[PDB]
Amino acid sequence: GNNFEYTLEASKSLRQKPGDSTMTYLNKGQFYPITLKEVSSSSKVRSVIMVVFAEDKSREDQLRHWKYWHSRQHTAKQRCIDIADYKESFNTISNVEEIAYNAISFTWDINDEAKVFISVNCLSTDFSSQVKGLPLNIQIDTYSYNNRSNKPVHRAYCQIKVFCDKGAEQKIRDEERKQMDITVFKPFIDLDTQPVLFIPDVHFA
Repeated sequence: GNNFEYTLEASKSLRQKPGDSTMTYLNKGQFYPITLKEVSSSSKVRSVIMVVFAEDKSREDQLRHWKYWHSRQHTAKQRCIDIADYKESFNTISNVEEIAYNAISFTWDINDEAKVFISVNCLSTDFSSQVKGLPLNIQIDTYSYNNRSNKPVHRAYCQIKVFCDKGAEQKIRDEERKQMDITVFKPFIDLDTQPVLFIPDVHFA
């Protein structure tokens, strides 16, 4: 069927007032457990895990920003999103492909629960010198095997804020002084909007 659910297992901020949106806090470069599942009342598929700008701009602008981040990295080989090599994960997915520095593709069977371990390696402030920074999401697009449509058949996202040096846990401790285990991905039905993939190129330098 088309009944998918994804989770991210990390610390989630608390809602101060009605209308406040909820953020999931991550440490930079640290692997978090993500689950993907097809829970229908009744077969292989392909999912793409992305880190994308939440703000939703022109493509030129999103490219501009990835370029700033990539230039500030200490290694040209440093990616925006990574996936771990756990046999736990190996046993549930296959055909892993790093299609871009901010995207990772893989296939899985819907009769299983796919288990991956994912890290995000960019701070929200890495896109400008000296501010609140840029909102980030983890997005997941899921395609059928056939892909006759060529579009996702299902899409969802999770708002995140990324920290350095175990700063994630410190921030929720802070929000407790002033005063659950799992974040579920928010689905959406715009299947046309393709997200920008950052593929660093070194031609013509």
